[PDB]
Amino acid sequence: GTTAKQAEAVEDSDINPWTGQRHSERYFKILKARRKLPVNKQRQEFLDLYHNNQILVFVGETGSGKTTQIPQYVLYDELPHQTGKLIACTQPRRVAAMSVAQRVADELDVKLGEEVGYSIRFENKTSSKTLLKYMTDGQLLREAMHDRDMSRYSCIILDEAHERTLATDILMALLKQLSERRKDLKIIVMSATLDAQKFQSYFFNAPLLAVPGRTHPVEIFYTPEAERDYVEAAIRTVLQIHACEPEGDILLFLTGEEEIEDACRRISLEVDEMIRESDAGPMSVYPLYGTLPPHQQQRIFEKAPQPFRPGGRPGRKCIVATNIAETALTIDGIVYVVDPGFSKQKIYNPRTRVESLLVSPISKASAQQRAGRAGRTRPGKCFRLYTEEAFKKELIEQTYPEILRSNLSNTVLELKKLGVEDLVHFDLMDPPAPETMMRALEELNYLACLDDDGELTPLGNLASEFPLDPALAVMLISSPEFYCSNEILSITSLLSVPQIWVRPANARKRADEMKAQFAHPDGDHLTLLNAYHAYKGAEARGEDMKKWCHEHFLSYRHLSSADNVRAQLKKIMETHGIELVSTPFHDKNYYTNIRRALLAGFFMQVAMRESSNSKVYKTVKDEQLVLIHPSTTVTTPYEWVVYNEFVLTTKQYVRTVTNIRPEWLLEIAPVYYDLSTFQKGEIKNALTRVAEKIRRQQAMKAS
Ligand SMILES: Nc1ncnc2c1ncn2[C@@H]1O[C@H](COP(=O)(O)OP(=O)(O)O)[C@@H](O)[C@H]1O
Ligand code: BEF
Ligand SMILES: [Cl-]
Ligand SMILES: [Cl-]
Ligand SMILES: [Cl-]
Ligand SMILES: [Cl-]
Ligand SMILES: [Cl-]
Ligand SMILES: [Mg+2]
Repeated sequence: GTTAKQAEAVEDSDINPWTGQRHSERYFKILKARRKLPVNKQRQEFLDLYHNNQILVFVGETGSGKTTQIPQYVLYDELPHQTGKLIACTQPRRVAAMSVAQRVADELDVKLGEEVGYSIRFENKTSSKTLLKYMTDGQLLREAMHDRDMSRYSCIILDEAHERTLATDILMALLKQLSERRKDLKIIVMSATLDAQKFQSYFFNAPLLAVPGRTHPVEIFYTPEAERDYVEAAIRTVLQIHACEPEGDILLFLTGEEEIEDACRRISLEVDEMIRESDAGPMSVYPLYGTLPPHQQQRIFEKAPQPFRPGGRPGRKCIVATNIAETALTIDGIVYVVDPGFSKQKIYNPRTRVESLLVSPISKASAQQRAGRAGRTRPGKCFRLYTEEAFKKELIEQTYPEILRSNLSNTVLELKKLGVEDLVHFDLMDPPAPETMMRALEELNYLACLDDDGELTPLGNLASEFPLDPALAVMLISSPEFYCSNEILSITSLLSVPQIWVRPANARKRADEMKAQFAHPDGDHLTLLNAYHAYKGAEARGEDMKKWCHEHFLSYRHLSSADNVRAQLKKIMETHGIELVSTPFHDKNYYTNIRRALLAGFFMQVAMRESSNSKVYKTVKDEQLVLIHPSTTVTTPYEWVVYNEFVLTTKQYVRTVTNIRPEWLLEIAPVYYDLSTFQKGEIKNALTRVAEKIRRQQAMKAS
């Protein structure tokens, strides 16, 4: 219908065709620079491929013009169809969606929020005029829960699709299904660091449009030898650039909040020393991480300070960021990128069902994306703080997908809320193994989160609101029925983080002496509760909690994580009308209530002692032979125990163990422990004798 040549004549017009206003002089200066971008040379090739194909794979270099120009090309092409629909472009980070939408609003000569806008979690900067909306992929996924056919959008552009986050992979699977349902919906998948053929084959052998060329080069520099202290090498590199290199701002990639703020303190102190001793320029230092407020995140676009004198050494800006700034951003003024090659990446412990963060080496794709923050408006340089051979042989090509590094049972419940019926045949790009998916569906059905037809129950919908492994969420939801919901709230939070115990090899006797203060002989779960209670009591006394945790050989990081999780879980209970209850401590049933309440989440992790004096236990699930882990505080374990973690070393253990009574299993999980259909064996015979001894006693007193 409309060619690239026809659209360019409308772009050259004195009048804005979207608003009716006169085009500003800033618009024409930007348009002049935009047409020199590498993607503009293949605009008609894009439009021809967009007309004749439903799904398109787009590859071009960092800064070539993918995120800014391609949605504007679609916008000029899509308007005469009069659909009243929107164009969606998903960014990985909130700061990318806000920054790009402001830039494209300037490029279209419109006001941000009116014709170009953004939509993030707590801010919908859109209106009825909005035709192009940049957003996070999590925001589009939240919209798909209420609108499964994506009815507000005519084109959905999945940007930075190489990242393979949980939201990106799920969006790609939903949009692949929707493309067979909705032929009036276009899909564009783009990145600079993409496995193009893998993405093409996944999207029904979609065509590839590859744009070559760069606006400006990025020179890559490697170190001649490996260096362990990457923070020290990062700070040294930043100061060496400020002392010797010409004008240009620095972007430094670090891994977390505490590491960044400490490095920002160290860089500023050394800069203050270089100023008074060497006539160096001023350098402003900006931190950037996800927990920063957005107005303080936006400060990274501020101009570098002026030099101290005419002809003096240049003033400079140093941004110290996580991988929140790894992709999409155009920070004008940046010339230098420092890449230590590390990031906090999510791992999943399958034995504890705990997601946590681990400082890990980055992928080759991530290193190319970090370098691509330079070379956008001027030439750039990237200092990789690792050898060239380490780049070529030690870094993986792409980071492993998040769905294979996450709690799959949490993912299944979210997919049910998104309307996925068949989980076994849900076509993800890199699906989990069918045994792993069937294991998650089996556990969720036994936990009554999915019914026997696979459909979501009200308990499973409520459990999915909690940022927890679903067995922990079921235990928390069920805890008012055991009159100990305040203590289960604490235990659930502690079980959602890694273990708090710190036992260094040179001070293991002192660590055991501190642990014995919290030891409860009837359960490791109560020992965990005592340690958190002592942590909160010392915090209420105004004590240095980093010092307190160090002197008590506890992890301040995991304890403060659990305390922060406990506040989040307490809001969700109060929101959904779930009472916060405690039994008085001197009540005779105080501890038995908490040990009973554990079985509402963990009735499938139960072991029975084999003989009268044996140390060997047999698990209810899969009949494994185990010992009680020697780190337990349970000095005399009962015949029946509940456990948190299966441990496979040179011996097989169950860790985090609490004494239970076997009649509690029949009371709390009677469907799972239905003896009329239970698996035959020594475990069933023992539970049969327990049920018979209950029946013998109730028939006696009734007579
Ligand atoms: N905020 C901005 N300020 C100045 N120039 C910008 C800005 N955003 C984008 N540009 C220019 O437009 C180019 C293309 O940016 P963008 O479309 O985001 O690229 P891509 O997504 O392909 O990496 C940049 O390399 C730069 O030259
Ligand atoms: F590929 Be670009 F840097 F978003
Ligand atoms: Cl974000
Ligand atoms: Cl968001
Ligand atoms: Cl001074
Ligand atoms: Cl972050
Ligand atoms: Cl009950
Ligand atoms: Mg982009």
